[PDB]
Amino acid sequence: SLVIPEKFQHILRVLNTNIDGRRKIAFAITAIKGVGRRYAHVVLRKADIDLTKRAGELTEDEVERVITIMQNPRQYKIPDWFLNRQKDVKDGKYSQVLANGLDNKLREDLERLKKIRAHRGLRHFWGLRVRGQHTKTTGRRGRT
Amino acid sequence: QPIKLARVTKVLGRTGSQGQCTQVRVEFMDDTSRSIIRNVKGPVREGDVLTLLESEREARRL
Amino acid sequence: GRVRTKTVKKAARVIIEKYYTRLGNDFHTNKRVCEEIAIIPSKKLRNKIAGYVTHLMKRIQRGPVRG
Amino acid sequence: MAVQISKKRKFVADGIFKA
Amino acid sequence: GPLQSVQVFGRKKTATAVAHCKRGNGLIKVNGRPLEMIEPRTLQYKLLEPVLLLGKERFAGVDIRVRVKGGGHVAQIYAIRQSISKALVAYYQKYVDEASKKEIKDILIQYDRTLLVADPRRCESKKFGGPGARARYQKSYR
Amino acid sequence: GVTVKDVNQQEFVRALAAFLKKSGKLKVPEWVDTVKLAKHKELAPYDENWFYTRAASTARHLYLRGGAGVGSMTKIYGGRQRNGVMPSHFSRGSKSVARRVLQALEGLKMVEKDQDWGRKLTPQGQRDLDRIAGQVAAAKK
Amino acid sequence: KGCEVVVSGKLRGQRAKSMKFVDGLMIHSGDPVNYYVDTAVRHVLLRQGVLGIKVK
Amino acid sequence: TPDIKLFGKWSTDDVQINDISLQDYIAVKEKYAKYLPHSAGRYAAKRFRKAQCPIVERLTNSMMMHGRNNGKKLMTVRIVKHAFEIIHLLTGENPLQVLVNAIINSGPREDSTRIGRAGTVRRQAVDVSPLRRVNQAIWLLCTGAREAAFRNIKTIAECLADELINAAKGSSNSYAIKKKDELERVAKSNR
Amino acid sequence: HRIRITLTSRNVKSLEKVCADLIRGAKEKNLKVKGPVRMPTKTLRITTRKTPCGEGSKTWDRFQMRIHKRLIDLHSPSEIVKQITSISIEPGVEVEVTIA
Amino acid sequence: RDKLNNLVLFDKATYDKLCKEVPNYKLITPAVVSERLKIRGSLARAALQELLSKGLIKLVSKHRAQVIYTRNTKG
RNA sequence: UUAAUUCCGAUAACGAACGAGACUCUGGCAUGCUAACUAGUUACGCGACCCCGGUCGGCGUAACUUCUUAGAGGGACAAGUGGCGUUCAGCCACCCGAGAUUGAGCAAUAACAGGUCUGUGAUGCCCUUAGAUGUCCGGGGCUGCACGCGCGCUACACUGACUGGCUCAGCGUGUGCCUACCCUACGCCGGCAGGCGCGGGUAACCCGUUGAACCCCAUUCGUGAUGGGGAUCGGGGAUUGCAAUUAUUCCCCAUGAACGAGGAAUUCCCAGUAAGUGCGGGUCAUAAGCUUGCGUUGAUUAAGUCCCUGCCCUUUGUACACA
Repeated sequence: SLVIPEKFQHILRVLNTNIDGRRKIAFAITAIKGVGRRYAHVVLRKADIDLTKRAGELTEDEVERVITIMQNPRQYKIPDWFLNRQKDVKDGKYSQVLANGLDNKLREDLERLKKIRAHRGLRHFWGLRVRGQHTKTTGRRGRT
Repeated sequence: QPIKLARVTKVLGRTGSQGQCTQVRVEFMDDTSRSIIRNVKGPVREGDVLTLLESEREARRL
Repeated sequence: GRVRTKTVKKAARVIIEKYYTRLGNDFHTNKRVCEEIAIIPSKKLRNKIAGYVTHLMKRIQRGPVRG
Repeated sequence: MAVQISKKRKFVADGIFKA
Repeated sequence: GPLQSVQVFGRKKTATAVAHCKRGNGLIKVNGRPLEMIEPRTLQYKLLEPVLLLGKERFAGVDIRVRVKGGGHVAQIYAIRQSISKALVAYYQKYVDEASKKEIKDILIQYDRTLLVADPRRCESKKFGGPGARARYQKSYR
Repeated sequence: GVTVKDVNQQEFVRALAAFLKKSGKLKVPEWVDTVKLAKHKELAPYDENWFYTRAASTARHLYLRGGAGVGSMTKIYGGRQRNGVMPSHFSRGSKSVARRVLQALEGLKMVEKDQDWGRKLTPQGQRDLDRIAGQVAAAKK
Repeated sequence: KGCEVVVSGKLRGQRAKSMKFVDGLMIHSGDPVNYYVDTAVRHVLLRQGVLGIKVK
Repeated sequence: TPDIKLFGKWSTDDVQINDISLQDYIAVKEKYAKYLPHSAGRYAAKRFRKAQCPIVERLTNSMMMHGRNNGKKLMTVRIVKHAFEIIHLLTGENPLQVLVNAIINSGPREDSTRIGRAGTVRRQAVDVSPLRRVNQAIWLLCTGAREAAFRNIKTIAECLADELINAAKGSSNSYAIKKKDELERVAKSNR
Repeated sequence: HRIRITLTSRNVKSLEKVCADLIRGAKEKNLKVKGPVRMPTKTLRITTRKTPCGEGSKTWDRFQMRIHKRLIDLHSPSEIVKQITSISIEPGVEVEVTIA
Repeated sequence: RDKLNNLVLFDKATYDKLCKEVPNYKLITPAVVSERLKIRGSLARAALQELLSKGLIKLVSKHRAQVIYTRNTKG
């Protein structure tokens, strides 16, 4: 029970991401860029997965199915207000984003507002504070 | 050198730069008659005990 | 830091000077006689004067108190 | 009086009145 | 049987506790609960100290209710440990030999005076130019 | 003779929650698996069958003090709204969770929405609560 | 029992002066000021400027 | 128990303060025999009122320090209770006796200070009062256990047990005895 | 008969003399009196800065204003207590006679 | 400088040490066992809870902050 | 000698006045006093539940004022004893006692070219006075960011973070003159911020027994820039408003920066004090990282001095006196 089982997946891979087996599974799957502690715990709930185990001890079929859970939210009865991309301008579909998909959409959205010449995009080009912060005495390590 | 007990008999005056050391007349518990003057840190009371590392050296009275 | 002022000492000395006949060694007896003989507008000052009267008159008995 | 204001506001009202 | 009740109070801070001593068997209760279920459990013996000093034999004849209000946890525990101790002493001064009352009072007041006499300390008022009673804001030169 | 105040109030919630899980006729909502219990919280309950623990807690609070609404239950289950870099403040509990727990304890004949607003405790409930208090006293004796 | 009249402002020139006229027994501190000392302050309009009057 | 007042479950009597000098400023026996470290206080009322506080309460007071733990005496009382359990296991003595020994062994005898012939300056050696001895003894072994526990698996209760065992021994391993010997050395170096 | 006389005043000894006067008047007119129930004093507190400018040390003024409330309940037909309460009025206190 | 890498689960010989050694210690705490076997506090607690329920070590006090066991008596 | 030009002593001074003190408010004490259906308690009758008792902030009316309220007096004075002292003034310790220095308010003669003309329909002179420096209207700015300062908030974790459970406050405030905007219980809807419904309250009456946080108990974590920390950034949703982009505020998911206890230098502070902790008042359509108050948890050190920085006095010297 407490001695290291054979095929203890020390170094797992979930969407080209080197995840640790030594960390507990709920706090281990949050290494992916687009899932936090909140989204991790609710997905490891939705897939009937015992979260008393480490990420070395779970089975490969359970890693596969829970990756299908993470990409497919509404096929497993998860709320629409839980997602990090809700009612997009292009597809109008409320859809969760994972590892590299975030960096894709983030790069697109910054270039988007930059080319349509919104003041928000202009501050993002100048690399200033954009949500209307006072920069008289803040953000100095930014510009040396 | 053997560590020896001096007993405070009469507190005299306060000394140091910032008035930090109590200068006290001690009467030796070992020898009947020998009474010397010693500078002492912290708060000291009339009629209690000190453990002197040397029982020969004496502090300059003011 | 309990030093009595001129008003306490003067008025206490005047009451000892005049009414030595009734004043005593007990605090509460001469507090009442002091209240009766003297018009003191506050109660704290009454207790202060009576308190001094029954300290001087505890020393008049001893010997040559000056004032 | 059906306007029925607080005794607090009533006394500061009387205060400014005299003032 | 007639009335043998004395309502006696114990304050340590804002908090107050009125112990209702009465004739009967040995039971002590605080807001319905008994003594050994009044948290915090850390100060268990603070409620028991009057019991363990006097024994359970002196509380054979009395059944002391306690109603408590105000203050916080530690103040309330110091309020009630004082209240029941005064409540028994006031019972033994009214209905029993004063030699018994005298013996109990001497037993307690030697262990701890805080059992019968209230702590006269109260949270001091704040003054401006400072975050508390005495503390002042940081002064800057140049 | 035993009542609820004679026993340790910590293990009494465990005992009732265990009894109410055994009954298992408690109209438990379907968002239980995905919900956060108050806006001031960061995570979801570590325990997986928390609803029956809160149902036990609500029921014994209606035992001690009757006439409680849901706004009283949002208050009583308040904590620290730890505001990152700004100072901490007090925040209430969730309305929906407290309301549906009271309504689950109403779906079962254990509470009774009394006059002058709020929920009181029903004779069946007080009988239930005092009997399991006797069971808890027996177990710890 | 005692009086105090102090009129301040510019006299005989441009620099501001303060004349104080006082006699008898006058108390300043304590509580008795609230029911022994009657005080009033007024302004007088002259052609060069304002002078202030404090009677006590 | 109308006769003996076991401190939680530790005996009052059969604990002896061997040193004559620190005997008055250490309260463990016969009248300072109380069940809890916790109490009201009023030991900051007058000058030498402090000497009458049970040494266990003095330790409980000194422990709660470094800002974030100012006024958590309940948490400190549970630390002292757990420490007394652990001392009894590893040692097998009366934990109150081990504490009393650690207080004696940790307190310095001589310290360096600035004195006079006012004009220039001079750093000579002077004695420490029997109150100052016990005051600094408590502070040293409290801060020793504190800084040992910081960024470590060894819990504050275990670190306190370590310091009080090694200091009662006179090891030079406890921060208490290490620092004592540093101060007495400097005190010698300029006497 | 059950009639409620409340007295709201900023000054205390004024209010006390009115409370005394209504007990005197009541016990003379031979009617049952409920003694002067003392509701808690309300302290209206306003704390401002002293300086008109802001070029001084930060000193504040603490202005207080106490307001006291007594009430006596009597068992009397309106008339006799109305004529008791129509005499001996001073500027400090204020009267309310409530029937129901 | 230096770093600490404790075990999340027992090596065979580390569990062999635990099954042989930790019931010989006078003080048994998850922190002591964590240092003495190069194991995370989670493993330490789970292992000592096995040892107790098994019926080998005598527990003295439990608390959320501090859980203390000792070696069982001899006679 | 004292907190003190506070006193008693020496004494060509005696007697006094202002400031200190006294004074007003405040905190602690009364089983003594006057009172209570806008405050309770105890007993009682009833009602509900556990096995005669027990619990009830479940219901209801004869006694009383312990707890709450606020009026009148009382009480404490270095008064008792033991020391020290010119034997004085007073200081140290100890009994008894609710206190053996609670904290504020006020505040002298004389002055400063200190601040305010942007508080005033206090106000001299000057300016301007129709294309206004008057005033209204609509837009932006008061926040702009290679930079250097000052006041604060959150952290650097295991004396801890997270998740449950258990349990306790005190100051207040609350529906408006022109003035519109109040405090909210309770029943349904929504995960959440919110929406709709009927109510109480001009307030010891209703929000309310103000179920506050820290703390406490039980778990998960395990020395890893980690479940520490939450800056920066993306997306959606509510509320306030006539209007939020240069995000008002708040909520939900995602992003996870430095920071491993801090150089020279420097600040505040001695008892319910420092500090931790949250709750009210101000501003307020919206609204606290500020400030002004309040309670809860609650110490280490000291009862000393002129070494440091200041200010204050006496002696002495002077060719200074717009010094």
